[PDB]
Amino acid sequence: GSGFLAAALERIEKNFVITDPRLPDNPIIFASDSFLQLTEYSREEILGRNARFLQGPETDRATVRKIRDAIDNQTEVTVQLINYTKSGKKFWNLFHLQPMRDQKGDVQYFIGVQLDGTEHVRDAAEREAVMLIKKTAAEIDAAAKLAALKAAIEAIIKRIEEAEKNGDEDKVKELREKLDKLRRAYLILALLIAALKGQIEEVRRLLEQGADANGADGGGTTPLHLAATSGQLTIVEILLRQGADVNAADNTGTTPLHLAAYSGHLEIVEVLLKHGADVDASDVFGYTPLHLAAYWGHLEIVEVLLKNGADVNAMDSDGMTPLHLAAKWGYLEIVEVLLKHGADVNAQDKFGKTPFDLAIDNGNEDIAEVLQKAA
Ligand SMILES: Cc1cc2nc3c(=O)[nH]c(=O)nc-3n(C[C@H](O)[C@H](O)[C@H](O)COP(=O)(O)O)c2cc1C
Ligand SMILES: [Mg+2]
Repeated sequence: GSGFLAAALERIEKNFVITDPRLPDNPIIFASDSFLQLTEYSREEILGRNARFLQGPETDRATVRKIRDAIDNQTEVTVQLINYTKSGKKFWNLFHLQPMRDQKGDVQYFIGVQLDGTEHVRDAAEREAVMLIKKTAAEIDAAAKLAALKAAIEAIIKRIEEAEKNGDEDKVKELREKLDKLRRAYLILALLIAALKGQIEEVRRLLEQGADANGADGGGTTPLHLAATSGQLTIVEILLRQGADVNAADNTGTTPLHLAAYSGHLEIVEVLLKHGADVDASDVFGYTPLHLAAYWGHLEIVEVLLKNGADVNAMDSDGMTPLHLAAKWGYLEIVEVLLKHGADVNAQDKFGKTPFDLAIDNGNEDIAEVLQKAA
């Protein structure tokens, strides 16, 4: 167990567990009440155990290895697998692993969100749920991050009272300069969470009280990046009125407009471009918002992005255009709309591949046909 996490994450009420990778076998150190309900095991029967108890016979051993690979490689993963309750009642798990990292970027804990379904969901319904569990794990991370900052404040306030009572002014002078940075950072994260959760009055209040509208976490995330990812037009507009940088880039070169194209929030994209967003801004991998629109199945956003200056033949780090990503993931309607707006069918990726090659390689037999016909 762990009393620190217990306090911060007690209000979430979604199925999730936190595990300690520093202890043998990554045991569960916190389990939500919703998880406890879903699985039927008590908190005592769960804590200190590796979460593989939920596994059973109809559980795809190949999908389980995808999770071992993600834990081992310390990356996030979203999979769908059959899980079993304490009783033996089978149920579908849309599972999301997310490493909890510190400011130096090192893993501290693992977050595991579970979304119970009666059947293996697919296509737009899978994408709708995957976006939602990703947003849940993002909030569990921020809830712990804020709780950690609150704790540091109460701790230095405690040290301040002792040093004041000890006479020692040199210590108080020195402690107050550290507190003045914890307070500084607390409001930066308070505003980052307010945009993420869509709390319009919290956003106005913090900015009204002095919060920097461009204050970013250690990773480069500004409130405008989180408001864009969430689908909060009002907060976006409030942040842009209060002079926020519409072309801000995080440690990964991602701009609010990349996150708006990835999340499928059409209205936000239009407002960001209406305020000076670079339609051809490229992240560390070379993806422009057009590449993110194409890979994620956002039909509507591509038509708007191209109308503002998007290069329909943009090359990511592996020489792939939007016309490539459309055919690899088998989104039929997307390849048609992309090719319509003059996209190169004979475009050379790193392996010299063209849309048709990545369509026959991935089994998409309809797509590969509306490529040799549509050429
Ligand atoms: C935070 C966290 C939550 C987990 N939740 C589940 C879960 O809901 N269901 C499941 O079957 N495995 C879950 N796992 C994965 C397993 O614990 C384990 O990593 C997996 O079975 C692969 O490793 P193994 O082959 O040693 O079992 C979770 C792991 C972590 C890190
Ligand atoms: Mg494990």
